[PDB]
Amino acid sequence: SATAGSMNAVKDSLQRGQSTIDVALAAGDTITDLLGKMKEKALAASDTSLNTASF
Amino acid sequence: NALKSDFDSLRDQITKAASNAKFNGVSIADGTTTKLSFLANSDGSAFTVTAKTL
Repeated sequence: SATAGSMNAVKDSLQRGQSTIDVALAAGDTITDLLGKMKEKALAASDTSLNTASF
Repeated sequence: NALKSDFDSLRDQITKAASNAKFNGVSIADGTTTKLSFLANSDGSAFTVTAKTL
């Protein structure tokens, strides 16, 4: 009975880990969007035909 | 004298027309650069366009 009643802490820790991973996935979505925008910016910057102000 | 004067005037107009051929500060024909390279793919490969001085 004590062994069966000790499982609630394991369930709580598993839910806390799921919540932490979910917050990390939200931050990862934001980071990948920013990385793609930086991709487009560096690719536009590679062109030689731009004037200095656009660079 | 009149023909050589008209000739010199047209020769100066050629200089001015060549000088004004810019697009947003860059020109492929005024002779300030050897070539312009433009993007051709997502990895940054150039699309070379050799300059033709006028």
